[PDB]
Amino acid sequence: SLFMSCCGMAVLLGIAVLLSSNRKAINLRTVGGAFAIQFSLGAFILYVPWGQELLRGFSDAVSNVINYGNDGTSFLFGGLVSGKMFEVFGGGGFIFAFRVLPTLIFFSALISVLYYLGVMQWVIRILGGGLQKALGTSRAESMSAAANIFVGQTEAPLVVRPFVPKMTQSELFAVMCGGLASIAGGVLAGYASMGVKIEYLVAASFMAAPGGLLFAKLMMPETEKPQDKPANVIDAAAGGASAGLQLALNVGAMLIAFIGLIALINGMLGGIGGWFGMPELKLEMLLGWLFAPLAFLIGVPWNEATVAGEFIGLKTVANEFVAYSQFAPYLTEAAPVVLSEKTKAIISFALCGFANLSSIAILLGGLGSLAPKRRGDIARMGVKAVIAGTLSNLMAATIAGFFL
Amino acid sequence: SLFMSCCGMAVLLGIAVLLSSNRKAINLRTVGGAFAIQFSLGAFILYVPWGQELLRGFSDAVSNVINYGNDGTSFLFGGLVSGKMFEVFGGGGFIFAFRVLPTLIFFSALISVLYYLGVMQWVIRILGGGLQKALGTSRAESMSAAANIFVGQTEAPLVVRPFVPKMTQSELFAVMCGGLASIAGGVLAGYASMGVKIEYLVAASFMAAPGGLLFAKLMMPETEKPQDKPANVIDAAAGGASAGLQLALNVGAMLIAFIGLIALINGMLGGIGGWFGMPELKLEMLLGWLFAPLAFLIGVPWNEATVAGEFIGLKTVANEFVAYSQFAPYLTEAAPVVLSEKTKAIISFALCGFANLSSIAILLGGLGSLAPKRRGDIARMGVKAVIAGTLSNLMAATIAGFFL
Amino acid sequence: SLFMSCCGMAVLLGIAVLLSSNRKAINLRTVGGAFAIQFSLGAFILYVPWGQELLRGFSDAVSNVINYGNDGTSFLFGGLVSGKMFEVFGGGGFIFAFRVLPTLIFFSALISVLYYLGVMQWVIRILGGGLQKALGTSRAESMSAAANIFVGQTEAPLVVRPFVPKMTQSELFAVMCGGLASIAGGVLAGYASMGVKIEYLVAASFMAAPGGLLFAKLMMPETEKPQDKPANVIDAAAGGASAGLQLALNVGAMLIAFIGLIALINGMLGGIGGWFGMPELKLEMLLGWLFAPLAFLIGVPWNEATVAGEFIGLKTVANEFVAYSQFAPYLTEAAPVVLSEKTKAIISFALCGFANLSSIAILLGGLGSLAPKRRGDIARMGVKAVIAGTLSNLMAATIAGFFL
Ligand SMILES: CCCCCCCCCCO[C@@H]1O[C@H](CO)[C@@H](O[C@H]2O[C@H](CO)[C@@H](O)[C@H](O)[C@H]2O)[C@H](O)[C@H]1O
Ligand SMILES: CCCCCCCCCCO[C@@H]1O[C@H](CO)[C@@H](O[C@H]2O[C@H](CO)[C@@H](O)[C@H](O)[C@H]2O)[C@H](O)[C@H]1O
Ligand SMILES: CCCCCCCCCCO[C@@H]1O[C@H](CO)[C@@H](O[C@H]2O[C@H](CO)[C@@H](O)[C@H](O)[C@H]2O)[C@H](O)[C@H]1O
Ligand SMILES: Cc1cc2cn([C@@H]3O[C@H](CO)[C@@H](O)[C@H]3O)c(=O)nc2[nH]1
Ligand SMILES: Cc1cc2cn([C@@H]3O[C@H](CO)[C@@H](O)[C@H]3O)c(=O)nc2[nH]1
Ligand SMILES: Cc1cc2cn([C@@H]3O[C@H](CO)[C@@H](O)[C@H]3O)c(=O)nc2[nH]1
Ligand code: NA
Ligand code: NA
Ligand code: NA
Repeated sequence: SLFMSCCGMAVLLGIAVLLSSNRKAINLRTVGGAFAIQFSLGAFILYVPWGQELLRGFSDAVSNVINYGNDGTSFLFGGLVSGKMFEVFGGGGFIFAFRVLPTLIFFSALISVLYYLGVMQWVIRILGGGLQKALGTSRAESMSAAANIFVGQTEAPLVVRPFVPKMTQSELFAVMCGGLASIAGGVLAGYASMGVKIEYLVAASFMAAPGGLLFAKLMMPETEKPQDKPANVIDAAAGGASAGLQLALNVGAMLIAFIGLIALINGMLGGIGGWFGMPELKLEMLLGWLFAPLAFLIGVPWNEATVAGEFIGLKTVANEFVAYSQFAPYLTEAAPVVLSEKTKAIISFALCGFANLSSIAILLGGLGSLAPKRRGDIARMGVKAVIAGTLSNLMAATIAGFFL
Repeated sequence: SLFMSCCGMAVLLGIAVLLSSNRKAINLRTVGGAFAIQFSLGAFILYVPWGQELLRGFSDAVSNVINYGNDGTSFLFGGLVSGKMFEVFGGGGFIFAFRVLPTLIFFSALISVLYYLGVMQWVIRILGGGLQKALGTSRAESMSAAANIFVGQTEAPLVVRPFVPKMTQSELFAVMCGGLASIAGGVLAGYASMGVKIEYLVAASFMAAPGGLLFAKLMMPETEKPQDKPANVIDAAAGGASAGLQLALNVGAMLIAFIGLIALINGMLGGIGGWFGMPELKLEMLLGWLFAPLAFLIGVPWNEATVAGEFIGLKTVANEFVAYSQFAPYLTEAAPVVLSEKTKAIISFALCGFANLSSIAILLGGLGSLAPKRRGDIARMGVKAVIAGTLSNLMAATIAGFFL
Repeated sequence: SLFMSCCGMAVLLGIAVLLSSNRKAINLRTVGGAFAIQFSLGAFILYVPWGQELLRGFSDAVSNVINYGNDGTSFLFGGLVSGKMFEVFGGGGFIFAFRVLPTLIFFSALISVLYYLGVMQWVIRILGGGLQKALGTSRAESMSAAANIFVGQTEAPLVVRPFVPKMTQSELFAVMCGGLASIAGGVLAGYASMGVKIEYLVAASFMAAPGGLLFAKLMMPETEKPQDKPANVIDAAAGGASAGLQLALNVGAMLIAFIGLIALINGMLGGIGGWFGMPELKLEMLLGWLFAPLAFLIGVPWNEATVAGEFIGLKTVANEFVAYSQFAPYLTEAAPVVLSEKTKAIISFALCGFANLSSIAILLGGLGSLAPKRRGDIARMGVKAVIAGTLSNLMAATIAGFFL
């Protein structure tokens, strides 16, 4: 029952300790409090009545912003995003390119505006400040952790960019983990537009901040000593829109290519598998069979672990966007396999993160531009940081499944 | 009657003089002739029979080029831009992304071709030469003024780029005003494709050249002493297409974001306004209520000034493309408020310009790349240049409403 | 009969010799074997039973990869690329922007993956090695020739980039000719998706390698003495997708502009032609009338030479993508003029190449970045290289028509 979840949390903590750079340097206050905050934050908004109301209140607000932003894409694509599309194409009336991708543009513009006004910096300063005073983590790495709740892995360190070239290896590693453990506000609304429950996305986003620090300080404890704009609001919106556009195009091209490549792989796997009496062999089977124990460990029922392993595995070997794309049909009435509500929650939390191998190259570019003489350290800690970010997503999923 | 229009012209001239850097340095020949040309050009093509025939003749030619260019977008998007779209989606069958945006690509390619052949330089040399011999303005600032009739604010100074780093503050300010007072050939066909009368767009484009110089020399008189390629036509077209593409993507992303942001603002304004007994409070109401006296001053009837203020205000606080998008439904039979034909003309002329605050950042990049040591002067004169460009659009609207 | 084809081959060889930089320096082994290989390769896969089976076997494999890749674009555009589009828009249900362009993204990602795994380098090393041992051509120019069978003119020299800045003028010219005579794997599937027979595209791609070297060494014999990576496979796919995206956007913008410009030209040509009693005068008539002898020379029947000249001419004065776009309707049942199966083959082979004037500027950028001090030589040999690449396509067409 609930005992399998507590065992799951222990295993996840255990792996991090085994992969630590110095187990004797692990600050018990830091990693103890970081786990405590993530666990309590989960208990607050998923179990406690008042916390559930604040979560649904924030989520409904987010859901309202999405609809407002949809006026923009509705103007540009007209009837191609109207209700008439379902009367004609049925299920195929939902055009992903026009329904989901433009959201990345609107939310990038919005966040850019919220930065210009000082609203973003205000919230980050409060959250990031509360983390460092409770965990003993440094100022810069804590602000980046809090920033990662709302923005992406390359945008979050910008709030502390003059402190990045000289921050310690542990600090830099945590900054990397802050981004890998979390997502961004832009794609959050994208996944939400695909059918993923906003409550789960918002929750996993907030739990990423203490979770990211937790496994960063477990696997890479501090062994050193740390230290310590657009002309107007309309320009801010324009710059944000431009950034979101480029990003919308990149995601769209990636999805066309990756899904296409997966279709090619399955074709080959059918022929190769046929040589061993398994012509039905696909990539989903391999990933599901290999990640089933991992899915079972985080609280997924035995009879649903294999299907859950398909999505979690695909998120790891590729990215979370491709995973969500294959998981979204399981959230509709036309789902091939009806999953339990708890299993739907666990997958949503376990997928909610940028933790993948390809994110290392992205970290090298974005974070590396802030500190060009530190690209060596980033590439060195890349794989470990992905593992740490992965463990944070898995932990958040285990916690979510515990109180559900 | 016609007395309210002449008062409007006087007020617009008055504001420019009050905001001048030196009223005693204002050359009466320059500003007298510049206003005379703009006023006579208006009288010519909007009142005089022969001038109206030349205007409708040029406009029909422009309208033919658009249809020719539409063969390109029809090939690429097929039935999504056919008549069948209206039989299925009705009004929503008009997909803006495929109907309007591709025009920016075709016209950018065309203008690039017309530059390679020397056709553009020929027309500019004639118009720009006639301006300097009549106004006493310098060679470079006059050519840029004439160039701005056909191309954008960043492309126009390219015909005089080696003279830009060393031109006087008054010259540079005029070059800035030449672009802010005008639009570009690419978007002209875009606005035309949205329902805006081509005759008004062509007229306002030509009246921008003397109008831009007029308020540039009023607000910033000359107190100093002025001075004085693709391998083939197919490469020219390719480069122009590429530029138009990037530009089409930028405009599309901006519209999705800005319209989305406006929808968010209205949602908030409804809640905030509700605290003061005005739950129906929107951005259009604020802009309309605040720009109604300005609209009434340029010749809009009292009972139509508020609606006209919504579009003029939106053009100023954002850009003219967003304004035209909200004004285009008022040019159809399904218009929420039936406006007089004169009011439709005034709004079309008052909106026809790149005069907005966001254009300053664009001027800093484009025009600043031609003279990097002059970016300081550009940012300093930015706001004044926007005002000057705004006054030129308003003046052109007042004149247009006078002869109508 | 077959005598007209052999005369065609002789004329094509004759022109190259007349335009040679040194006829006395022409290596008879090189140009004799190069023609022999291209002729035998044609005889192998178009006439010989076993060769026809290997061709249809490879083509069916390519056709399977395309369908697999189409799962990506089907996910993104949903019902807009489904069969329902034909029930509603009929022929206009085929949306080029969503049917053809995304293929460029998937195949760029795939090729990028096949490079990371070492599969591409393996095949190139075998083919490129066989060429140099049989023709006596240098190592680097032979590998680039073999690489050009699968990738584009700017990507092919990358397999020998450290040898490019110091290769001889003849070597550099051959590298240029290798790209102009061939296409790329990405657009191959694009043209295939437009109705062009894959068998012809694959054949012309392979015949481009010896054909490119043939006319390179004829027109520019060697008079000097020659000499002699992404972190993971998922990053490779991502980078390839990104490159294909940018390329898909460029092609799309080019087609909108060029087709639009052609529509404008025809409008003007109708008015100009009307002055000489030819109001029906169009660009297709001019190109067809001017390229008819050339089409007749390569094996096109007298009563089909004019129509064939329209496409071949358009490919030369613009690019092969615009040509294929106007030729694709002639491959359907709704063709305005029913052409013989041999004529359809000849046009497909004669169009299958990047040989156009605009490709010189592309060569200056791509190939020039590998050797910035050699951009002078590239621009100097540009036109000659286009002619050489043109002759290779024409030769491949003559050969194809011979065995058909
Ligand atoms: C969707 C519509 C919603 C309604 C929104 C309307 C809000 C209007 C924005 C105006 O804000 C100002 O704009 C200036 C223009 O950029 C800025 O000046 C800046 O730039 C000037 C010149 O470029 C300089 O003179 C100034 O020093 C510098 O502050 C200035 O800071 C900024 O406060
Ligand atoms: C839609 C179809 C409509 C039909 C249009 C057909 C028109 C054909 C264009 C040819 O124009 C020439 O092309 C050359 C190729 O770039 C240029 O050479 C330029 O570049 C060469 C090499 O790159 C150099 O040798 C030359 O010196 C240099 O003039 C040359 O200037 C230019 O006049
Ligand atoms: C669509 C799904 C199909 C399933 C595909 C799954 C395949 C998984 C790819 C893993 O490959 C490895 O990834 C590492 C991560 O980049 C590379 O490390 C590289 O980068 C590391 C850190 O960034 C360094 O530590 C290493 O030295 C360096 O080899 C490494 O070379 C590469 O072999
Ligand atoms: C708004 C935003 C979306 C985004 C996506 N990514 C990367 O793209 C993948 C797909 O979502 C992620 O795994 C990341 O590796 C990123 O690095 N920053 C982002 N900001
Ligand atoms: C063809 C062309 C369209 C264009 C638009 N713009 C800017 O974008 C806004 C929207 O139209 C304008 O207000 C300008 O600030 C520009 O600077 N140059 C342009 N050329
Ligand atoms: C995959 C790929 C398509 C491509 C097209 N082009 C150029 O674009 C034109 C249209 O196809 C060609 O004539 C070439 O001049 C290129 O240079 N490289 C390419 N790679
Ligand atoms: Na983040
Ligand atoms: Na202009
Ligand atoms: Na090639």
